[PDB]
Amino acid sequence: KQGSKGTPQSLGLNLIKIQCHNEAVYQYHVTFSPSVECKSMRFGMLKDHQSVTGNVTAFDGSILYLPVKLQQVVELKSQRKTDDAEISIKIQLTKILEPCSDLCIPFYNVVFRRVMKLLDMKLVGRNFYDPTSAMVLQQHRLQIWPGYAASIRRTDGGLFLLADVSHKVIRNDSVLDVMHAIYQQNDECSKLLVGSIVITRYNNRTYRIDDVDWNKTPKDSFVMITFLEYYSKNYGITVKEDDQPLLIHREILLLPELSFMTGIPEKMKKDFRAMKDLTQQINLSPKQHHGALECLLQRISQNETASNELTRWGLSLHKDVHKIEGRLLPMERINLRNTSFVTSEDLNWVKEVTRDASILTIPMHFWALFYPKRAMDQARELVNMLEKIAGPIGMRISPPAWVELKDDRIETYIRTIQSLLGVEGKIQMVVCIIMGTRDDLYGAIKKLCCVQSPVPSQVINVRTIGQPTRLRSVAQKILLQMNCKLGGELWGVDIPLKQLMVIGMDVYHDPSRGMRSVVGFVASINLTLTKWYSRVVFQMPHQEIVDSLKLCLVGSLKKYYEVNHCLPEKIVVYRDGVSDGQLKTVANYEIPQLQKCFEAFDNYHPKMVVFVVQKKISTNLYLAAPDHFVTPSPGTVVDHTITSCEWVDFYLLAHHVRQGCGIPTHYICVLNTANLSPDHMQRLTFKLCHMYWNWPGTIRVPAPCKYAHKLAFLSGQILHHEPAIQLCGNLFFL
RNA sequence: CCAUGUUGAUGGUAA
RNA sequence: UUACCAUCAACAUGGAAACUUGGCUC
Ligand SMILES: [Mg+2]
Ligand SMILES: [Mg+2]
Repeated sequence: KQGSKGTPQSLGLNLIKIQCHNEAVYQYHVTFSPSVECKSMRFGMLKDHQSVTGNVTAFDGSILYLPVKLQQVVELKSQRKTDDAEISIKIQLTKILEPCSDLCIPFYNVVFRRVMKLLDMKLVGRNFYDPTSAMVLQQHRLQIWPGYAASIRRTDGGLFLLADVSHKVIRNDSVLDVMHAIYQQNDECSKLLVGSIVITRYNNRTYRIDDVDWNKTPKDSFVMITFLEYYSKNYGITVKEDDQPLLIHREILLLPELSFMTGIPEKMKKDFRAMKDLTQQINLSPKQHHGALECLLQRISQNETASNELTRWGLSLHKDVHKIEGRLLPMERINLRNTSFVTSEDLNWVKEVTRDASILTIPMHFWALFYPKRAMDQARELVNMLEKIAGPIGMRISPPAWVELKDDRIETYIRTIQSLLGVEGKIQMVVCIIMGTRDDLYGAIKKLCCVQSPVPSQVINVRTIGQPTRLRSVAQKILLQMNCKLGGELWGVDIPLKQLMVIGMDVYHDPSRGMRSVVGFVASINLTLTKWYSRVVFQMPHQEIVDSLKLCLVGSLKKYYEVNHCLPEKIVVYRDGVSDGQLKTVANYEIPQLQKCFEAFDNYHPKMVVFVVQKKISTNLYLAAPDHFVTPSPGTVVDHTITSCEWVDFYLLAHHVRQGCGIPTHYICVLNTANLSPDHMQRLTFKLCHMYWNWPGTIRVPAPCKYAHKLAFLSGQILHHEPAIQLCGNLFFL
């Protein structure tokens, strides 16, 4: 699963290798011949007999892990404390596995978390925050303490430790001081305490709150003893205020003396500079990221106790972050009409698209402009600018048919558009100037123009056209989107292998509408991957959706035949929006059932190459500049020692990230019949990342997944209905 | 505490 | 909704926990 395509690059991850020394990890069944009901008693029963086993016993209740050999059958005996029965524990061997085998992970992680606890770090949520090494700005009584999450996972290269920083901000005024401010200003502002995360400094707990009561238990005594006495036992705390109100969480009661508010204070948020000063600390370059990681590692290295509880199991962290070599995929060549160019070092070619002509640019001779009374001049200016820039892009635009809206009410907009569309019957496009952040009007316009009557339509908000010195850019982008929405073609990229049909899918999960689960589907119907065919499937049950997907695939193939006179031999499906857990299921059942529709056509044997693309990953990559770390260049692929051990996949950094750590994307290949080399699939996915006709530049996922998400969003959020058939021959949804 | 979605604010980038 | 990118907030959907020499409410 390795290949050579470009110049190597000496990267570095936020990963720390764990060296397993022995080969002794032994699973054991535990059972009891008399019945013991209490889990705690089973733990104690193991505890008293630990001498024979050793002190490295890890026990969850039914299976035991031990790094030293025992006899196959081990029989020990003891007495119960409750029933006084002769409890006879039996322990038996299970199997023998390598110390890095993906099955002994979930208690190795417990070992590491204990090692952190020995280093005096709190356990908020799932992160470790170090209180002492904190920075106090004190501008609004604010101290930010840092922290870093750390988890041990297994990859093809072995046991690695993924560690990454996350900063948390705290004040130094207690909530009691704020309550005193509320009292003196004059419980008027106690209402803001709702939804406020509160903290205990020593951090034995974190909390959230809903309301506060004033006189329930200020001077009272808690259940067994005085309030102050129990808080003295817990924290050894003396309370300044005797009549402190009491906070209510759900019913649990919390206190204001030790309750410190968290997050950015609401008044700070308004402050621009302050918010800018805080973002300076929160946001980190690779240099400070690596510095914090090295601080963690040195902290563990210096304490002998952390090392001893580590090395009881034979493990040992290294002294430096993992260093990997990954290759830089070569640069692509983007095609235009009469001209073509190799992309720049930052992977962005906005100027080239606008200066030079596009591939196909059908003329515009009949179009209608709908604006309200309050936007006369700007609208007119816009039209002039839209004419002035038309020539370089390579379009012929005639003056629009002006329509003046008497008001902003949506009925007038809809009625006027419908009337003009009906009478003329040749309006190739509708342009609407919306007067404000009016969502209902946008939805109504798109519905009228995409289901009831088939005209492509573009909307231009008044704010965007309002600003001169930026009108040229907005005119350029609006006109390019208009050209795309009419079946035009902006730019293209060569494909080296012959006779492929790239398909993509992605899903829109409804937040509230009973899981409609609209799924996009974009499949090329041209040899140059330039003309796209798009459908939408409105099916809620996951079992039922595959039937409609089969219908979609056969229809797409039929149109491919009817427009090219020869079916393709290879199919590549960039499935998306699939969780890691569902991946196996998608590889087992959904893919073969989707494949089974190919029996509808005779003597047709394709070769599918199915991917799954998940954007969210937690590994970062740093380029090794000689004196610090910098941000990795776009177009870097790594498949060594960080990829998984059952699939064939790779991590790709495609887009241009301005500052900080870079986040690649993961390409699981869950079926491969065409026998493509890893180099070929890697380069092909990088080529497909360049073919998004809305943002001139490089994107994260391949273009078909981006298009399917856009179509699903439009059809499920805006239209709530399937679009018309005649529009689906073009990229109507941009 | 996690994901999945939206809705905003702020700051960039785009002749 | 000109189009992308970050950061922070909210909401609505589903889940999970820390125990490990066994976290732990006050
Ligand atoms: Mg997608
Ligand atoms: Mg658009």
